[PDB]
Amino acid sequence: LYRRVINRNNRLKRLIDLGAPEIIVNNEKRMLQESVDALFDNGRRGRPV
Amino acid sequence: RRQPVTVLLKALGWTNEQIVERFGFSEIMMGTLEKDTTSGTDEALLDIYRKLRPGEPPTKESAQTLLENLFFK
Amino acid sequence: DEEESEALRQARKDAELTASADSVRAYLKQIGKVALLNAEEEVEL
Amino acid sequence: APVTHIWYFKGVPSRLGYLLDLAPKDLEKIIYFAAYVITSVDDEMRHNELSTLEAEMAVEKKAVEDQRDADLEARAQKLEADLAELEAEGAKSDVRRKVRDSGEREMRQLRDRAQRELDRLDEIWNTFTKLAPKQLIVDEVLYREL
Repeated sequence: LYRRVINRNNRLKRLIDLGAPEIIVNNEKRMLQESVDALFDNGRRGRPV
Repeated sequence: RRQPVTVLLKALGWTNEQIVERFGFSEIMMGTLEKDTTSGTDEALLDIYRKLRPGEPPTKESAQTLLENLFFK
Repeated sequence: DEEESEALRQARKDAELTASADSVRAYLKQIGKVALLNAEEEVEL
Repeated sequence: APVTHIWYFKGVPSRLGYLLDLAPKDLEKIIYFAAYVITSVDDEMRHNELSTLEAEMAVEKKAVEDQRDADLEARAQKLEADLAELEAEGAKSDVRRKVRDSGEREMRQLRDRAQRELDRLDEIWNTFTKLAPKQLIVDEVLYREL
């Protein structure tokens, strides 16, 4: 789980760096939120990882 | 979510005469039919599509083919 | 009675403001706003 | 990007929901980038410059009205022009009926599109004047307009 978080947290840092369109940045932020949520409590909100 | 079966019958291609002809034995059927606000097959189809698939916008062909692939394919 | 009707318009409007809890559905439903480009507008862009 | 701890977000009850008084269904959309939320509104600035915005909105409404009237006039002129070459020939009512129906439908569409635009403009104005913090805007187009 941790690994996934880091991966996503890295990708966001790239997308913001090169100025990606707001849609992609928002999607990445949502993915990071979901990854952290599943790390703390898997399967609480959505389908478990 | 639950809804009266009369809308399902209408969407399947039944006008508001065959229901009375066939289900004339019971009284709860007539209560449901009278209480049903929807009128016409097209009206029921739109509601069924909205409820079952609220995400994407309703369309005509998709609504018509909705129940067909759901059970009869 | 299934075109430019106040009933259909309400349904179409409501269908757009849906939560779409599923993340994959949320993204796919969002990328459908922009229409596909033809050959010439690509060159122009 | 900051993230919210899942425990306090939704835990039956939602601690954030009770703290801020946003329903969990509404709070869910904010966190997962589904609808905008207003963080602050400048009431003092709005009051000092409210009438000017009213005038700037009224001018746009009048422009829309004038455009709709011009479009109606042009389409009516076209309608009267298409009855000259189709009435010289002694055809039946069907030849005349089609033009009448097309013109009537064109008038109805020209009127209702302008009515929809006016309704959208009124909605924008009403949303702006009532704008308050912690207000959820679910329509992206409306938020862009604001």
